Amino acid sequence: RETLEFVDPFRPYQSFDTLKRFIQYDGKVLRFFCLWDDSTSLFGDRREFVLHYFLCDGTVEIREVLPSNSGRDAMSSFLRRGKLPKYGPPGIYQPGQITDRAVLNVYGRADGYLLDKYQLGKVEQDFYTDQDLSIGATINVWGRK
Amino acid sequence: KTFMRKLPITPGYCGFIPWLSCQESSSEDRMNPCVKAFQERTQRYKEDQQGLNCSVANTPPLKPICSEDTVLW
Amino acid sequence: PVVQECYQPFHLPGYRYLNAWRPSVFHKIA
Amino acid sequence: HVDLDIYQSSYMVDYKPFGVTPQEQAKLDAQLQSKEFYQ
Amino acid sequence: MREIVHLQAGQCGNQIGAKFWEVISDEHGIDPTGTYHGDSDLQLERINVYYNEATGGKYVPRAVLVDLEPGTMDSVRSGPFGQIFRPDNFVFGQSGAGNNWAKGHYTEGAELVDSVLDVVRKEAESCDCLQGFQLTHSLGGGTGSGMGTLLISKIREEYPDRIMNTFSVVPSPKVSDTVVEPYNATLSVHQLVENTDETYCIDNEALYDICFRTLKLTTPTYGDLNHLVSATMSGVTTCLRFPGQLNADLRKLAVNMVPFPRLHFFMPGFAPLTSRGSQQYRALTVPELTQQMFDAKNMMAACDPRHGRYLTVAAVFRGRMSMKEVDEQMLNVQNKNSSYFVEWIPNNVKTAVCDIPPRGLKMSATFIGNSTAIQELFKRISEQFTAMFRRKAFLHWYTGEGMDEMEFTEAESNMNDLVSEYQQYQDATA
Amino acid sequence: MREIVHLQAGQCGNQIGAKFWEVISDEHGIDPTGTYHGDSDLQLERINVYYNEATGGKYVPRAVLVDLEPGTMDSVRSGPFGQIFRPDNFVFGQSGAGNNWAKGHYTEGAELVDSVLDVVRKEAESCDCLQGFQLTHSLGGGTGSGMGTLLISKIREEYPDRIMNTFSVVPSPKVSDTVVEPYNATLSVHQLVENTDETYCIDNEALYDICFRTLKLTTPTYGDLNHLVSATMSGVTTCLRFPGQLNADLRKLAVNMVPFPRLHFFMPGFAPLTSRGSQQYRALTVPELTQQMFDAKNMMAACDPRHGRYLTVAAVFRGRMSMKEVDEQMLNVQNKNSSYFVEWIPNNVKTAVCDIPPRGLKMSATFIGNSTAIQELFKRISEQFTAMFRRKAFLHWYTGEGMDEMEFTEAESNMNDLVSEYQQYQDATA
Amino acid sequence: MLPFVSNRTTFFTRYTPDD
Amino acid sequence: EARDLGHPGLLLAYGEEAWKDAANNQLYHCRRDEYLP
Amino acid sequence: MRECISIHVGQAGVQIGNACWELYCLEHGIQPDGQMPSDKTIGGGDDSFNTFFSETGAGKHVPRAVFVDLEPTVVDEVRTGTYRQLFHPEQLITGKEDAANNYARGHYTIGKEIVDLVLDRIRKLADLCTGLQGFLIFHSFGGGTGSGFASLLMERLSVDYGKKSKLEFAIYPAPQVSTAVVEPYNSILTTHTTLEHSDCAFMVDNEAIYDICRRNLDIERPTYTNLNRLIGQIVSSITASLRFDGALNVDLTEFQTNLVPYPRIHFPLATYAPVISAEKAYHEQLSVAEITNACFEPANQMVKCDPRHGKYMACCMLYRGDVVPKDVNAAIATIKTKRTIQFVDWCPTGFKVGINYQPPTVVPGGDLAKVQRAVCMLSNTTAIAEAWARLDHKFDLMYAKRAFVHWYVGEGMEEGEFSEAREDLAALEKDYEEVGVDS
Ligand SMILES: Nc1nc2c(ncn2[C@@H]2O[C@H](COP(=O)(O)OP(=O)(O)OP(=O)(O)O)[C@@H](O)[C@H]2O)c(=O)[nH]1
Ligand SMILES: Nc1nc2c(ncn2[C@@H]2O[C@H](COP(=O)(O)OP(=O)(O)O)[C@@H](O)[C@H]2O)c(=O)[nH]1
Ligand SMILES: Nc1nc2c(ncn2[C@@H]2O[C@H](COP(=O)(O)OP(=O)(O)O)[C@@H](O)[C@H]2O)c(=O)[nH]1
Ligand SMILES: [Mg+2]
Repeated sequence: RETLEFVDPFRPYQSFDTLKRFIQYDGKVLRFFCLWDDSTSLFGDRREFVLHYFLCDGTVEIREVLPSNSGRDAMSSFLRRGKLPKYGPPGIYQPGQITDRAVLNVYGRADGYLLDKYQLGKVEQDFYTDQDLSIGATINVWGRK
Repeated sequence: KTFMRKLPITPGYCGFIPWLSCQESSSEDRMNPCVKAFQERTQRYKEDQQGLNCSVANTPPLKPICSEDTVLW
Repeated sequence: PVVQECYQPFHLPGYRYLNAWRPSVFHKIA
Repeated sequence: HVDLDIYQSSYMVDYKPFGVTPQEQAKLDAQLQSKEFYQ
Repeated sequence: MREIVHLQAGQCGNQIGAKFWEVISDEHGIDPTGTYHGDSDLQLERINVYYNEATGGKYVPRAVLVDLEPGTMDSVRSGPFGQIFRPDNFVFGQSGAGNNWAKGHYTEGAELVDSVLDVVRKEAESCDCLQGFQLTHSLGGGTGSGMGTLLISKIREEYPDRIMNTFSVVPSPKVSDTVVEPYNATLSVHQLVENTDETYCIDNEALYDICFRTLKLTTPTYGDLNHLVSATMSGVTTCLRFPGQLNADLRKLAVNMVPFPRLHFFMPGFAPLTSRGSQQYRALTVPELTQQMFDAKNMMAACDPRHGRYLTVAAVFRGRMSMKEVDEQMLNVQNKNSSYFVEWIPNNVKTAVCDIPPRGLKMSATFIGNSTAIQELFKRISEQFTAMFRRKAFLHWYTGEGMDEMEFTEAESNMNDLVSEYQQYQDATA
Repeated sequence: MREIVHLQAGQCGNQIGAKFWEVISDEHGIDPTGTYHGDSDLQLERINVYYNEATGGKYVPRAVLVDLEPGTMDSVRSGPFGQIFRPDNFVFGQSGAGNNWAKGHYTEGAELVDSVLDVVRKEAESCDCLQGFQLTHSLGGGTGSGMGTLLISKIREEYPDRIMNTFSVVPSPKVSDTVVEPYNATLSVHQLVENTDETYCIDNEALYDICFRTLKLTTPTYGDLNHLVSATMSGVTTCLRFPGQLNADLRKLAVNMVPFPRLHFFMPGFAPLTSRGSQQYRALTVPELTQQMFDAKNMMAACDPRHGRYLTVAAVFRGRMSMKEVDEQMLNVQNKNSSYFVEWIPNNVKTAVCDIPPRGLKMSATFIGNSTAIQELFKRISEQFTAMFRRKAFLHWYTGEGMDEMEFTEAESNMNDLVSEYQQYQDATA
Repeated sequence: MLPFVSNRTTFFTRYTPDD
Repeated sequence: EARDLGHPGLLLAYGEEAWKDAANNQLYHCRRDEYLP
Repeated sequence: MRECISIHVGQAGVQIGNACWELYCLEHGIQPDGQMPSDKTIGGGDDSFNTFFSETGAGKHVPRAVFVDLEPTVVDEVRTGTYRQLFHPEQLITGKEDAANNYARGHYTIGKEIVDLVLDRIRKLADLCTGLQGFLIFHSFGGGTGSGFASLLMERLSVDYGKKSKLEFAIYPAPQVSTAVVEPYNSILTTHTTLEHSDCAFMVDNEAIYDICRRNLDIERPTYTNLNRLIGQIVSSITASLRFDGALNVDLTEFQTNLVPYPRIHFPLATYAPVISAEKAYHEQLSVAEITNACFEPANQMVKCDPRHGKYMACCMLYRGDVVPKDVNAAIATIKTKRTIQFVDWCPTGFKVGINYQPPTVVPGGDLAKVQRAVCMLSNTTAIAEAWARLDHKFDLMYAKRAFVHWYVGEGMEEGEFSEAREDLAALEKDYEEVGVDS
């Protein structure tokens, strides 16, 4: 029953989409106030960062607030808009190691690729979310506490 | 295992020696204590990085309690 | 693990003020 | 995720400080005794 | 000792070099903060090649960032590895070039070359024995194609003996994002042939070709294309930073790669490129590395060397493997494809071995080659330069800067002279 | 050493080959992951015959899957053993032939064969000493019967000296699921007679008759028919992979069993076929095996051997038995059925013994024979083919692809010349 | 479910004989 | 508890009305028991 | 940092500025009062609003725009509008009397009373910025204020800032529908200044937008505000690269260079896509290959000419949203393999690709749906020259019988300048014909 006379009418097909999150959340941005001490690392002082979590996609952007007579170059942002890793700085993956759609092979035009059902090589990645980040917790921002 | 520098390296050495790191830490301006100083310094740094990392792993998630449709409402 | 529960819609004889005639709730001391 | 034998150099994988069955070596020790102390 | 000055010009150069410094920081175990988290001493033995030393055990990159537009500098500084760079190494102007070669080379370039020369001279004297300079830029832009060639000119007068290698980006005709692209390229390749020890021709279209068919990436951004470039740049100096079974450096290949000083254009390749689905199926072995090396698919410029003759071949292997399994396959690939090699030079292949493989991988190999096919790239710019110069189109932008007309004639003359003698070496009897 | 590459054309070949790769894997103990979880040492000694080594102790089949439609590839990949196959070996087009031999052999097959021949060449150069290739296809498909003949027509030219086997599926007249079925068959059998070392004629209808009676399944799906086929390929190469007391291989059987090169069509057979109820009521012995394949009911072809003369007989055995018993049962069957054996060839039987039986079973045998009964299967197609061709029915689909009319006549002429010479060998005086 | 009010039970909703 | 929304772009198209529709009377006995198999 | 100043002129400039500045305030998230929302914090980046706004010490942002008109009523509604406290009282400039559809009135009699006013307030705004990228000017060739008072302004702006770029977004007379009759007289005379005092022109006519809105957006009774919202979409797409980051950030100088081969040819044709209502938008999938095809039909041009009758010569793209660079390249290769789309002989590569990240915002109560990706096209081609020929045909039939000339002569216009500008437009038409010839 399980091997010789078993049938499967449908073929699996996974699909992704982002416009649901895009048109649902969109402009909703969560803002949090941060502090990173640097007094341990020789010529370092307390820095007041500002965290932004984008509910539309899940990325994080960090700004900074400088004092009056600050000697910094008045930078726009500490970090750009990207998915912040949660386990520290991940090692550099191989070229093309991280993909979205697993593919069997080329249709051998220029737009043809067959998605294999069995996902084989997955680069598991852990990123901070609004679920993870709260008030009072500590965050490893690319190696910074 | 991985490469560790055995302590008595000969003086005629053409290699990177963290002179400023040893001079800011302690001791004197010699590479034989200098390289050991840098070694346990980076070991200590790895230790507290691992401590931070396991604390982040220790922090637990919480309950989504309610439906995202009601959240949007 | 596994949870289970039941309910029963009891009915007072007269239309009484259903705010003073409430059944008490007993909890386990443990 | 990453290995540690990636960090291997030809020099110290090739030159290292220098460090048959026990029944056989015991048999040969008995053979040596039965000649050196043989009368 | 053996230090490298990394120059970085233009938006393309800034993004590529940022990807490059991310790659080798992982290779040398450097966090975004600036400290060293590597486990073995071999990661920190020749970190003085690329990294300058600062107090508190902080390693700062030895790079100079330049661009006429301040916008790209903000994007680089806000990177993951954004704060590792030094703000004094950031040199930038207030007005861009607008893809105009003449503006970045003559008018606006003159105000910023002095400050750039101050930084690179300081960084030159900081190191005690410099091997040479390394510049990444784009040939179709306004700053890298423009001021970047100007910085090439001034440095050679200042430091003649020092080598330069340039990983320039050569524009493609099939896909083009600039209309005055033929003008800037034709006025830059003239500066390259006069002052360049070695050129690496990188084309964006060939990278898109690799990602679609070799690597099967559905939506790779420019970071993945910059990833392939950054891997190529690390694969050149891998023998320099780490010990090797058969050591070499930039000059070992450069002496062996330049039979005549006019020919210094090399097309690079990278060996271990496969889709993430089939990694378990592929067996990491020396024969499969060489077959992925010598196919026309893997190579990241816009020329097919089946139409040309291989002049000289350089192959740098990463990791420990067999020189016998190396030297045999270079001999087999020499004997089988005899027609694709020149006859007046037996043994066209140079091999180098570094015992350390790259991070996250067990073997890797970088191919550098000089062949007759690169002349196809230049002449296809002649078809687009001459046809649009014939109508004097897009000229008043360049003419308004004060330049003459004879510069266009002599730049085409030198480039036509370059390809003609390049054609001559193809049809050469041994 | 001695490697076989498995070609897979058409839906029929795809499903049969999937079960074939399923069956030989449990004999070699390879899990659907691709690791070796077997127990015995000789189970992993000659896996290089069919399998290629991959990193991490992974074995991949030496199989090339080609089909004009991508739908079957999804199903075969969805098959439990589809994870074992290498992804790049899946070569497939967009539009099928629609059971048109005209379209597959000429029109759409030409666009795919190039992508096929690169892969099979890569498999060919991967191994050192290739013994031969292996192809499974149906003679009434659009892909297998069409471009499948195109591939073997090519593969003779570049690789002449290698052994060419195909487990073709021959149509039955009694059960037909295609109206243009003889049109594809007549244009295909011409391709086999010119370029094939040995062909095994498998009939679906004869599979049903065995399933009806010998094992009396009341619901024989295509899996059971393929599994009965899947036992057969395991029986012809079991002496190759595993040691035996009397060794043999493909060349040893092929030379002794082709007396004249034009005759390469053979009736295969399998010994241990019994119903589950009567497994108890049986006495596993050499004579009991010997009685089974020599009954024409056991044959999985659609022709009765009692109507012709047995030219050559080959029986390869699996398991440990006595030379005396197998030789004597050889001898008795030759003496008793004297009329069914030819006279000009003494000792018409050749025997091989492999010590290793299948797992879980004490004994097995495979019978392969060349008899005069096969020309009945050929002439019966001509009775059909002449009927449609007389009225020129179903012709404009073939004529619309750009060919002539004469290719039908010469294909029938070659078929006519084959059976006429085949009939002559039956009526031959010693 | 167990109809009896065993030690397994946790709530217990009943009236007081006062009520 | 709000009603099941449609496609959110269609919700934006429809406007505020398709947002507007979404959003001791009788005694009862109750229970719960939490057990581990 | 990059900074831009708007010099919107006349009723057409003021009405467009209301829609465009409403879009910018929503784009960065500015309240109508001016202050950033202390409660909600959509987005980030102080530099992101520095291209348009100039924040003060109190925290309020002040727009860098000058609203100038010779009639007070058009600006008075802005003075009492929703954004009254947003705009500077000094930045809003009015006049007692208008040109009353007379090019000569706004150029020699009524304009000169007020030139010293606007010039210094422009200078004050330029003194606030450090690095000015250029100037955007919005006006119309129909009205006298948008034509006459403009024509002197960038004439004086050219001599004040020789190197600063001056972009031109203007309203051309439509081929058939006209809101005035003396409009070609102002149109012909204004065309001199857009030749020797302009860097690029953004020619658009109201009728062509009317066709687009009724066919794709299903608005059968359109108004001027619907036209002004699409124009706001055009300019925001142009300056999108300056405001936010992207893979290929393109400045105004970058696309000026790759659009203008000769100093007399600076009239590209714009295109915007997608322009679809909400109900249709989610029903049809949108892709990079699809939106770039929507940029190429003649029915989607907001000018009334067929590019198939002309020849593409310099063509600029501006992608925006979730765009992926192959789909750009695969789209371009698909475009090139079409005989219907033809290019000049001397420009084998005439594409300028620009990629940005932030998808276009939608103003609520608007007409365009919220879309993930968009595309902007600035295709300079020679088919526009036919539109000038029709204007010359309309001008010639009127010029012959000396109609309406006593208005212009009485203001202080010499009649020979009417003839001189006509020969200029004839010369410009032949210059376009020269490029159309293929060697
Ligand atoms: N597309 C569009 N065109 C407009 C708009 N407002 C005015 N126009 C055009 O402007 C032309 C007339 O000029 P106006 O802008 O009304 O007035 P003006 O520019 O101040 O010049 P004067 O009338 O002399 O004061 C008309 O033909 C319209 O086509 C608008 O909001 N959108
Ligand atoms: N491969 C690659 N090319 C890039 C990247 N960024 C920009 N480019 C190329 O750079 C060219 C534009 O250069 P441009 O910005 O004008 O150079 P600049 O004027 O010196 O700043 C385009 O043709 C792009 O193909 C990148 O990250 N990777
Ligand atoms: N024995 C057997 N025959 C099969 C199987 N699958 C298909 N067939 C036969 O294949 C024939 C159809 O072949 P077709 O799909 O047209 O081949 P293609 O055109 O080359 O793909 C039918 O007559 C079936 O009898 C199978 O699993 N086992
Ligand atoms: Mg007006």
